[PDB]
Amino acid sequence: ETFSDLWKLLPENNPSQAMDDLMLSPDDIEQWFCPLEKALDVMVSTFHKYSGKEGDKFKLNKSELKELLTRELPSFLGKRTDEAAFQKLMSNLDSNRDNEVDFQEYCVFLSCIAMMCNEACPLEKALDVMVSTFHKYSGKEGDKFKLNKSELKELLTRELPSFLGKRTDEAAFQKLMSNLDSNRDNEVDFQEYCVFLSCIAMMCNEFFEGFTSAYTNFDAERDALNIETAIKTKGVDEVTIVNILTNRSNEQRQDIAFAYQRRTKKELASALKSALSGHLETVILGLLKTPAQYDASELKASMKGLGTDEDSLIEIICSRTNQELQEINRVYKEMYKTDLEKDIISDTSGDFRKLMVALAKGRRAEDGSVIDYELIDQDARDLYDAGVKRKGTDVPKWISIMTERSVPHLQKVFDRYKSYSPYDMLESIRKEVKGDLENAFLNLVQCIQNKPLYFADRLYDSMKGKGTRDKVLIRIMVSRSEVDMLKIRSEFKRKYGKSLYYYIQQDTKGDYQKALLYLCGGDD
Ligand SMILES: [Ca+2]
Ligand SMILES: [Ca+2]
Ligand SMILES: [Ca+2]
Ligand SMILES: [Ca+2]
Ligand SMILES: [Ca+2]
Ligand SMILES: [Ca+2]
Ligand SMILES: [Ca+2]
Ligand SMILES: [Ca+2]
Ligand SMILES: [Ca+2]
Ligand SMILES: [Ca+2]
Repeated sequence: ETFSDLWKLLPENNPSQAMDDLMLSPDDIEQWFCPLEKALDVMVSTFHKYSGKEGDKFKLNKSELKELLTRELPSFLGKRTDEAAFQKLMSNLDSNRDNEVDFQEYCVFLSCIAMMCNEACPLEKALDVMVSTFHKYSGKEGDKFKLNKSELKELLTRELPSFLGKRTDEAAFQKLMSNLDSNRDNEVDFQEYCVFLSCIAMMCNEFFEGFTSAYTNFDAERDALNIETAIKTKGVDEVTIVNILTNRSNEQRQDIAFAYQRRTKKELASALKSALSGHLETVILGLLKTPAQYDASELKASMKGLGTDEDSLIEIICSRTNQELQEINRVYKEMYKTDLEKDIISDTSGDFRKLMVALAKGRRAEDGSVIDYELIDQDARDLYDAGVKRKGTDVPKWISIMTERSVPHLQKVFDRYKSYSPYDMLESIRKEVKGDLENAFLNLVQCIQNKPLYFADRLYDSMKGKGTRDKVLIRIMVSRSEVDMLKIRSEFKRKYGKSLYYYIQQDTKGDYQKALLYLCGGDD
């Protein structure tokens, strides 16, 4: 019973030392292809098991860290989860202030937990193993539970043997003993033990991180070969195609497509299109397309035809950011030899055309450091004066203020608008506009206020009725699996009482269900 003393007990966190003190040949560890070594491997792999789910593959976001704490660290229970004290713990783990926990502060956190208890399940087991290994030698010769130089040498020899080079002249061993002797007591305290384990883990990470990031046994040629045999089997092994494809990053899928094409001179996309059936074909082909390529193809689909798919166009042009939109524009010009803006102008008209065009330019101001309070208030009052206060609506003013301002500024703008208008921004949109413009504005504002909640809503909408709107469900499951899918699951389960996993289960069956569930990631 102690989560209440977990966001606080974490001191001033203060690799050079790792590879400098007792350097191990970079060629030695690169030509490099035991309970404590198993524990270190578990500690290092658990981090990447979550850091690579979304965004930066090497740092944890709040969602990823919450998932990790919940899955791998149920040892502490208390009042289940929280949101203020957990935010405090996330901010105390963030020594860099990048709003993300990287591997170094993750190691700081693990060291702090280990010092605490020094008085799934894998990682808890690794912590118990660290404590047990340290105190088996500490409580031997010399001070009780204080590593004496002799017992330190024994523990370093027959507990972590892999990291010791082939030759360990007594001079280098004593040099390492001295380097470890930070507190200058001639022995080793449990804190020095934890800092040494942190240095080893960070070395292992630098090996993993950067190059040879296939340390997760990722071989693109192996996957290409397995899926080629899965195509070339009786009735097609769709299970293996899914199990593999839908469990690699978009980049890993690019590498696998390249490997397949080099091995068979047939593009993986074409092979799986000619060898796949229906919605599973749609999921897989969307998963093969790179993000920008997928989005550009979806925009084209929504526009290419007699009419227009307002809903999908709206979703994509209102949920994509400036960088995403620039990449999408250029990929569009490549793929279809025409500008996305040109097709947007040719397929829509009026204020809806204006709003779509404006948003698609990806020229929204970037999130600034200063809060422009006077501008927040001026913009809220301008929105009120142009919409609810008057007869009619000044659509150009709304367009300007909602496409050009940043997102946090606009969130403040909306909370201020709530101070002048009795109807909030969504309600005011419903009251002042109609049709495609109204739907676009509702989407834009939902994206500006809470994008994971927005996608959780679109998913509930796709799955609540008779059957499914597989197009939308699939596009959200594909496009948000490596971005904010964890927060999407969080909001979905907050609002609708059941996990997105559960609604996927209930609405789709078969291998298509399994592909969607994999892209989901798990329950809740
Ligand atoms: Ca991440
Ligand atoms: Ca950080
Ligand atoms: Ca001792
Ligand atoms: Ca010392
Ligand atoms: Ca089959
Ligand atoms: Ca087909
Ligand atoms: Ca059209
Ligand atoms: Ca239409
Ligand atoms: Ca009006
Ligand atoms: Ca349904």
